[PDB]
Amino acid sequence: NHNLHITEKLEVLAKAYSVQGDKWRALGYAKAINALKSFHKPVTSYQEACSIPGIGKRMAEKIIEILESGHLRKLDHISESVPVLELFSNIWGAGTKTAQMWYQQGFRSLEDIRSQASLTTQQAIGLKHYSDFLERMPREEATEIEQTVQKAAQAFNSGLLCVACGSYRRGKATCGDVDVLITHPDGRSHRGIFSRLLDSLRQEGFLTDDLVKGETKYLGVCRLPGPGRRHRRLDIIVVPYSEFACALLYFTGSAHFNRSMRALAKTKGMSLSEHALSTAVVRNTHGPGRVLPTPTEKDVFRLLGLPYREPAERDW
DNA sequence: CGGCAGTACTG
DNA sequence: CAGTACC
DNA sequence: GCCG
Ligand SMILES: [Mn+2]
Ligand SMILES: [Mn+2]
Ligand code: NA
Ligand code: NA
Ligand code: NA
Repeated sequence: NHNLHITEKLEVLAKAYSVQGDKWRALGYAKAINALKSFHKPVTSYQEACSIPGIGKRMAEKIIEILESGHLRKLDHISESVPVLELFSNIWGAGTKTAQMWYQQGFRSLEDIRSQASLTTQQAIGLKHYSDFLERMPREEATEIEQTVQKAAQAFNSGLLCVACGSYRRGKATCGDVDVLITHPDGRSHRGIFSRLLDSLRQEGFLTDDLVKGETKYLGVCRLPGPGRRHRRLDIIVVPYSEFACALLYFTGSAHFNRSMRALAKTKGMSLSEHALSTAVVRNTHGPGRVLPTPTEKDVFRLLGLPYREPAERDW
């Protein structure tokens, strides 16, 4: 990164915009920040600024002020509330709206929130694991977690396939959570197993808390046996074999890579979701189309006219 | 001017 | 529904 | 915030 002396200061505004709710401006900043990391050279000019895709006028001027100032003006006028809003929004299940309300009501610290704030079932679980959910795990621990789920699932029907996705499948050394995907070749044996599997994982204490118990998506908390173990976020998604490849790619990410893929699909009258790549094409103000067969991840890249990127290179 | 994704819970 | 979360 |  040739521009850490520029990105460091923009990351402060970005996070300030996101916690304050300005989600589009925050996105715009984020793009620009990743662009300058991607760049090969230090930015040297206002026109070298506008040259980058993702850097426009307004942020060209800010890099311009920084490149002489050595520091930016706007940073001195950040509202005093940003650090508190960030602290609150880092509770799982609490977003920008809940944090700003808590701030309006005078809350200023997690002791205040524990003391006086009403919390949803999800937020109380998030607060209780506030530190654990902020730290990443070694990828080897992600492997035990996948294997724990896999042996539980394969006991019922051994035809079942189980794959950890997310940053783990992208080959990163540490993982924020574990995203386990499940399907069955016979195309029907995948259905109605959350009953038995989550009961089995809950049997000897692997599952500790449930955040979301949908019919296809489970989000929750797990912990491995023995000393030194922290509580880890675990998600489980069960899909029809038809949608295996598309789910495989969505839940491996990354989120910016998924977003770029969706954008290119839109250039070609197609739509990409976790369920399917579709020729749903009508776009003139904003009637779906046809799901195209994608037995493998390769097919999605292919029908989109891209060369196959293996998971490790989608870590955008 | 207006999209930047869609989908699934929760209450 | 608004809010939040998943990548 | 950017960009068409
Ligand atoms: Mn993940
Ligand atoms: Mn813990
Ligand atoms: Na540009
Ligand atoms: Na949160
Ligand atoms: Na996850």
